Formats: sequence, structure tokens, C-alpha cells
Amino acid sequence: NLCPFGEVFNATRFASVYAWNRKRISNCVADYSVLYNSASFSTFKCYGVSPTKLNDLCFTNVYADSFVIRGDEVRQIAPGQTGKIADYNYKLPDDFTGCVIAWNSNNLDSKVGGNYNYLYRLFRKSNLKPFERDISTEIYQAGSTPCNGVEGFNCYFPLQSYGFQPTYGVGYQPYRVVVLSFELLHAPATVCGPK
Amino acid sequence: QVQLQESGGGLVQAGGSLRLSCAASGRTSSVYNMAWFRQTPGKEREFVAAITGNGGTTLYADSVKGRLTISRGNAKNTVSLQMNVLKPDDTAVYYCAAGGWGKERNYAYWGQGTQVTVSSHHH
Ligand SMILES: *[C@@H]1O[C@H](CO[C@@H]2O[C@@H](C)[C@@H](O)[C@@H](O)[C@@H]2O)[C@@H](O[C@@H]2O[C@H](CO)[C@@H](O)[C@H](O)[C@H]2NC(C)=O)[C@H](O)[C@H]1NC(C)=O
Repeated sequence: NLCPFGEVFNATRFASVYAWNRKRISNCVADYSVLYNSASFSTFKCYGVSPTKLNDLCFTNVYADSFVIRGDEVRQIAPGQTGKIADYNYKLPDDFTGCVIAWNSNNLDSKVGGNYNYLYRLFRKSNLKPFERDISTEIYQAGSTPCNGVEGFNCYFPLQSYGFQPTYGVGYQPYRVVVLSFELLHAPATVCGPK
Repeated sequence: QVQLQESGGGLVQAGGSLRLSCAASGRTSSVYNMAWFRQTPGKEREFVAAITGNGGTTLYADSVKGRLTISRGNAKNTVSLQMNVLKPDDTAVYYCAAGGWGKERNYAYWGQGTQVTVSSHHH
């Protein structure tokens, strides 16, 4: 069984970061060389692993998380980061073992006049735990008066749109991100490089 | 899936009054702030007006104050925009937006827009 990485990296559509997609990879043979020999990535940064050694390693599970953010937010997809994305949308743990891979997707995800489909969460009562996902769309209570789910004074819709346009500067352009988590439990390791 | 649908556009004569409407569809337990933006070909889309969930607070672009009125419609997440004394340069695609506040284009939900074309005679 070959691990289905192509389904993740080459997906036609990507998730909004607040509703990031997760694909569990298990019990398969992974050829990571299609990733580490590729010249298509703007970021390929690993934690706890050397990417060129990946075809020699075995893990219990691999998770592939994917979403779109803007280019100047990719730096928040790292252990120890703060900010709207790290705090309210997608959080990595301090002891992360995995790789963060991103590429400029201006040609796919931007639209003349704006692509409003990609959203992020701007308000939240507390920070996400690592790998927590919040897809709720409850009106956020910024004041002492309950909102009752009605937007208005001190009561905010918690998501905003990126509105990507192709003429935006590169830090504001959309980037597709895939986070690979390499999980070794005290258990059999069934995601392996080729033998 | 929350979606917005505008209606009421078309070809109108200068001086006329026109009402546009927007309705949200999809399962939701929220009542949103709703807004109207407009876009002329070749130009950036621009804020026109917004109204809060309960209809009690409105926000207007300075250029349209006194000529346009925004109001909530009959269902939870519906909004109306009445434009009076239409001018040729009111010609635009008018978009409904929902979820957010203010004049920037970062509201959560957006319609695909309705065309308004204003005509005038010259003697
Ligand atoms: C994501 O897709 C690219 C492109 O796939 C090629 O074009 C597709 C339309 C389809 O016809 C595929 O069969 C093609 O391979 C993959 O890039 C190719 O990778 C192979 C290695 O397997 C390499 O020999 C080719 O030169 C690559 N082609 C290009 C244009 O770069 C890529 O591997 C896919 N990503 C993953 C993770 O599977």
C-alpha cells in the first residue's frame, strides 16, 4: 500500500485555516523523495527529523494537515509562535516532530476582485491547544452583555476573509501549507520508507 | 453552507429610486451584521452601507449619506438597500456581505453581486 500523499499536496481545493483539513496516514509505504527532491516549495522546515532521511524511518502514524494562510503568516506555523494564526487557528506543540511545507499559491487561490472563500478566526476566548481545531461560528462576546448569537455592539462574528487578489504583495498572497506530523508511539510503526 | 443572494438590480434611469435585497441561506444559529459594497469595472470594490444584527446601528459611506438607506428585511438575515436619485456613476455590481463590521473588505460571507446600470439622456 502506497501512502496517499498526492491526494494532500495536489488537492484541487484547500481548507480555510480555521477549518484545517487532517488526513491520517497509516499502514503504508511512503516515498518521501517526491517531496524532498521537489523544487516546488517555498518553505520546507522540519523539527526533530532530517527530511532527506525520511525514506529510512518508520512511524506509527503520519498526519497531513493542510490549509491556506497568507505568506507573512507561514512563520507562525512553528513551535513556540504567537499571533492570530498560531493562537486562534492552528497551533503546533513545543515538542513537534514533523515538517512544515508551504508554497505560493497566488495563481490558484487569488481572484481578480478577491477570493473571499478563505477565512481565518480573529477572536477567541482562549488560545488553541496544540492540534486543536475550532470550526464554531458563535458570535464572540467582547463585552459584559451576552450576545445571544446576534452580531452588534461588542458582539463580533469571529471569522474574517482574506479576500486574496493576485496583485497583492507577496506577504499578502495565499500560500498552501501542509504540516506533516511524524508520530512514533509505544506501538508498531506501520508508516515506513521503501525497502 | 452560508450563502448570500442579492436581487433587484437591472437597467434604471437616472433620477430613479431602486431597492436591492439580500437574503442569507444555509443552516445558521446567528443573526449577522449585513453590508453592501459596490464595484465598478477596473476599480476596487468600495463600502456603501452596513447595519447591525438587530437593525439598531447603521454605517454609511460619507459619499452616500442622505441618499441611500439600509434596513433589515423580513427574515432574520435579510437586508435591503434603497438608493434614491440614482446617478450614472452609481452603475456598479452591488455585493451583499455578512459577518463583520466596518468598511474593509474582510467580512466573512459575500454574495456574487447584482448589476445596476444607470442610464441618462443628453440634450
Ligand atoms: C503532485 O503532482 C505533481 C505533478 O504530477 C504530474 O502531473 C500530473 C498532472 C499527473 O499526470 C502525474 O502523473 C504527474 O507526475 C507530481 O510531480 C511529479 O512527480 C514525479 C515523481 O513521482 C516526477 O517524476 C515528475 O517530474 C513530477 N512532475 C512535475 C511536473 O513536477 C508530484 O509528485 C505530486 N505530489 C505528490 C506528493 O505526489
